Amino acid sequence: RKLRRQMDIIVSEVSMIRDIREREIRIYTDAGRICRPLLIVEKQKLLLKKRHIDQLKEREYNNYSWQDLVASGVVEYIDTLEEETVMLAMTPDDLQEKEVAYCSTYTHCEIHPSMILGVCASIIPFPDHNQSPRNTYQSAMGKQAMG
Amino acid sequence: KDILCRLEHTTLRKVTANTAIYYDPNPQSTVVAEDQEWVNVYYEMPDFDVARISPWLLRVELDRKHMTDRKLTMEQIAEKINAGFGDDLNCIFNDDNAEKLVLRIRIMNSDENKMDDDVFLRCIESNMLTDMTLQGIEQISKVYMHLPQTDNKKKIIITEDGEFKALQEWILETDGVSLMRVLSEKDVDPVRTTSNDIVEIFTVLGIEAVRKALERELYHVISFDGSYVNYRHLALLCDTMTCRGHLMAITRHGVNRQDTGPLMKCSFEETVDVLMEA
Amino acid sequence: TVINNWLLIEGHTIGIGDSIADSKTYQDIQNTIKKAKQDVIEVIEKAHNNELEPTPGNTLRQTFENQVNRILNDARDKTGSSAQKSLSEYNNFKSMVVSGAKGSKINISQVIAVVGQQNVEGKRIPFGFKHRTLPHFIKDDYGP
Amino acid sequence: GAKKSAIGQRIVATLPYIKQEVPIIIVFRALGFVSDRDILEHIIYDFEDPEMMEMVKPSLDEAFVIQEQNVALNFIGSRGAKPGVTKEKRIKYAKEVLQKEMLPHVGVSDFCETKKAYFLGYMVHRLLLAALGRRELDDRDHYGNKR
Amino acid sequence: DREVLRVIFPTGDSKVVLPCNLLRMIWNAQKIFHINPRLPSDLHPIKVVEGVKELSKKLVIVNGDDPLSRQAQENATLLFNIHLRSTLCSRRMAEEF
Amino acid sequence: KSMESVMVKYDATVRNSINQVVQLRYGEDGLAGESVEFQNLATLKPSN
Amino acid sequence: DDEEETYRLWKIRKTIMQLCHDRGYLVTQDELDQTLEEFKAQFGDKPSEGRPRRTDLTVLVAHNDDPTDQMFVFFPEEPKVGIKTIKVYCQRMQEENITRALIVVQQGMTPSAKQSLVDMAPKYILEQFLQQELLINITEHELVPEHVVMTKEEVTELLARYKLRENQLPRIQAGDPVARYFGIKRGQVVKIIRPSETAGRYITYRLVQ
Amino acid sequence: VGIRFCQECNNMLYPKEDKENRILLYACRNCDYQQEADNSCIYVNKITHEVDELTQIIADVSQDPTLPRTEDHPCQKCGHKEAVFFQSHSARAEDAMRLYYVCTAPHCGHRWTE
Ligand SMILES: [Zn+2]
Ligand SMILES: [Zn+2]
Repeated sequence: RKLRRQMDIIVSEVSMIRDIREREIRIYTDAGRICRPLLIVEKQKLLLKKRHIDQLKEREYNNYSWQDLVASGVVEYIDTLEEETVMLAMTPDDLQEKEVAYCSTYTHCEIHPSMILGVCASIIPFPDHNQSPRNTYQSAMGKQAMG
Repeated sequence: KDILCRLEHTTLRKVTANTAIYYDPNPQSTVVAEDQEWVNVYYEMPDFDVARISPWLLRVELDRKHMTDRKLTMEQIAEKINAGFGDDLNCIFNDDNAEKLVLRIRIMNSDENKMDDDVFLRCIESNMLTDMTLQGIEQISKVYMHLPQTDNKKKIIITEDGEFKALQEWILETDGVSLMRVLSEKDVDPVRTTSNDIVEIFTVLGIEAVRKALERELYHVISFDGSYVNYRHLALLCDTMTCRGHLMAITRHGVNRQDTGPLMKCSFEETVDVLMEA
Repeated sequence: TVINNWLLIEGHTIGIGDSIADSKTYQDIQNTIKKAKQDVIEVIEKAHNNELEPTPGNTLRQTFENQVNRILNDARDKTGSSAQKSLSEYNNFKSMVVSGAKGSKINISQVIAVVGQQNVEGKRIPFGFKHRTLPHFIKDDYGP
Repeated sequence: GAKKSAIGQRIVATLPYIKQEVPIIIVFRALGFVSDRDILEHIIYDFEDPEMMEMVKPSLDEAFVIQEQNVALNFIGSRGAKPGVTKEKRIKYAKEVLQKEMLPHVGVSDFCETKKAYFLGYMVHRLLLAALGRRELDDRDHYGNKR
Repeated sequence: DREVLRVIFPTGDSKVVLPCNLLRMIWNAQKIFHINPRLPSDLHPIKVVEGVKELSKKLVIVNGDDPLSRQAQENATLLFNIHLRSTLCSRRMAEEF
Repeated sequence: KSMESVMVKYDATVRNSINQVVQLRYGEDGLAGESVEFQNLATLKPSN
Repeated sequence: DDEEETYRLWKIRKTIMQLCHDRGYLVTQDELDQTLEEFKAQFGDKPSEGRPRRTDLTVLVAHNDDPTDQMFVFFPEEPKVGIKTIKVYCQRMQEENITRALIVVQQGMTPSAKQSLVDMAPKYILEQFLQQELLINITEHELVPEHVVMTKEEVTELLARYKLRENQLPRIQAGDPVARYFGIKRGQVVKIIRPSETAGRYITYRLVQ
Repeated sequence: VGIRFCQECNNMLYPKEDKENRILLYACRNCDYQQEADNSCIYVNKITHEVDELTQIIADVSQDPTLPRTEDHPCQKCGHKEAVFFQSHSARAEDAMRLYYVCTAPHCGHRWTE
């Protein structure tokens, strides 16, 4: 994990999966693996700090970009196989904050839960207040609209 | 529940906990320590096995809860094995007082006095676990028992005053179809008992019973969601499916069984081939 | 024709105001859902401590799922009825349901009180992940 | 059957470019592992587990007759899609099939038989766990199994 | 007729689908002729008994004087005639209708 | 396909194209489905 | 089990008496209503290896219309009826000059014997009934409606009234469980009477074919 | 239950009986080799198979971050308050709701069920 987060020998898209029960470590480097970026959480804290946000705010005239977040080890890509071994927090402000100890071993956090949606479902306003089939119908209608 | 046991198919596998093919050369001295205590009780006056006995032994443990749940005791299991295998096997079983129920099996003495003395036990052990039947009716995997809370499954009788009273009776539904066997079973209503398999009804009761059963099956599916269809539509379909006296499938398998003109057969399918024959 | 022209005077609409409920009604719904979750937690504790006795015709897993589902099914009904009673005579959700024109009691309750249990093939959401429905839960989490 | 249900359930292998499957132990014999202990060492990694040992008993009996690597290779070659004219050519064809067609991702070099035996034993080991109920069956819908 | 209905409907479900709605027809008759339920009725009970008997003959589903036709005619309109006789009985015509 | 030709003939029987008798009277009562409607038998439920 | 075997044999006798009575043969009312205790008490011993022999259980009945006409019901003790056992029964019919005979079967009937019955079918009518079938009277099942075998005089009137051909009636297979119950051959017509929820009663006619 | 392998060709040893002495012998096939059997049981299968899950449980699971952890069940071996609990969730059980606990203290893989 350390090498991948430092991007030393292991590229970002390499997924390492440990099946603790089965005593197997599976490393996958081939193509075709679907992955998404997730914020790394250590000791119930985000590795993403205000300094990272400040640098991103001056994205231009600063040369700071998304790749520096990956290089800094603050965010990493997780594929579906690795996601089975990941303890994921939906939000930092609520899940890993001190409270009734539902879970104290979060390993990752969502950047935003709304990124689960695709292009056409991402224009629906308040899609969480609609019946799910109606969100599916709009994704179809949005591709037939005029503009 | 007693009637349920006589219907649900129970085999030795269901009631048996574990089985071990112990060598046990000398019956007097048993390899298993605890087994020795009660074995000697059956060996003071051995009968039909004094001449010879197979060196190999087969010890099977019977689950207590399953035996009581099925109302099965140590006796009929030994009788059933002996009855099924005749004199081929000699069965010795312990007493119910012991926390563990045991049943020692050995091959006949006459054969001892051709396939294999050791492998044959495995063939018997596997054969007895599944093929052998303790009590029940084959093809009926599971039987459920419940009291109906709906009038249709309830029993309705006319009282002395002439009113309709719906009694709460126990009704058993099975996961398999053996209508002839179940119907003949004692203490089983030979009138109301029925099946959802049209073929089973056809071969047991007849075409007219199928006509009525098909009505009820067709009505049940239609009325499941609360919808209603006029009876005359239900009757007409069930009449056309049984008009010719045998189960008339609406598929091309049963449609083709119908007798019609050459052009009608073309409309169904296989148009070109039919016309050549005509 | 006659009532389509009287409706020009009476008018009929539906809006956000019809989807709201009283703060007292919201409190009642919250209490029911809070208690229903606690009831499911107790059923989980009984199963975890091997204090749950399977019912006839069902295995332990089926018994637990039946007990959990009825608790959550009852909670949805209890909150659904509570939300319906809060509706006024003027509520337009109720007017369309009462006349039978469109919608039902379940639609009103879902809009106002609780959407309820989601089922796939007649059962609760399966553990598609390894003993998890989503990576955001702990393994073997049978809570609502 | 009388003896069918006595041995139990036996494991076969459907290798590419073979019309009909072959007993699993035969494939191990062809790969160069003759003795039962050597074959089982690649399948059962913990000999203290009686449950696993019993599952392979019927497979061993099925391939009891074949006791030499060349005999096993001829059996594999005999069932090849293009049976050899003579016994010697059958062995060469079977060797080529296992060399390249069988588990190619493990290797294609002439000295990769040991690696292919371990993975093939792992495939058998995984099958036994599924048969024994120790590991859950793989989900086709699980999207980390997809590419 | 009551005993026959019991055989036809052992479950005791009285709802049935029949051609003519007699309860509404009686209700229509009450309104058309301004029947006063409070006052005594001038309808002779025998006219009710005789009237239904004549009516039953007119409601023909299978026509024919032979025994085969008569039995089929009796069967075809059996359920309706039981309903007709019980609805248009003399007692009800004089008590409630 | 099977029921296309089933028809109420002029003798009031229900027959198919082959002219075989499917029902002696349509719906066993010789009535059409439009006019009938639900009613209650008054003498069935009550006591003696 | 020996104890339940007498109960089993009693059921077949009860069904046969009901079967014979339905066919029109003379069966006494008390004979039809024969309780299990009466069947056991009338004989009174252990059934198996005891007093009941399937040859002993054989019964003779006579048609009500024609007293001379009679039917034989033969129960074979062997699990499977053989050719010789069938040959024994046919000779028995010759001695009593009984055209119709009913044969019960315990577990199965020899495939060779099946063709033998057809060969002798014209001179003598023989029917084979499995013991399992007769354990229950299907005619008493709710699904099964009342079946009445129509006489040729009735059938002729039926066709004349409806101006029908025999081919235009609904059909019932001669192997139908109810058809075998009444022993009706091809060309016979069955009058089925069943309740109707639209009409109350409905009579159906099925040609045996 | 014990599986024995030949000492000459490392092949399976199968049970065999010598009528001369009437003693179980594990005789190698295609090896004319025999051994003195001692267990006296050649075959045993448990239909109920009440196999303890604790034996199957691996102590390494305590490192899984996706498992729940409870402080209310201290480890008996060492007294560590924290423990990781889970269900077997393995087929052939038919009822998998009881919790198995594994001590989270490193080097102490104690496993227990309540
Ligand atoms: Zn050896
Ligand atoms: Zn510890």
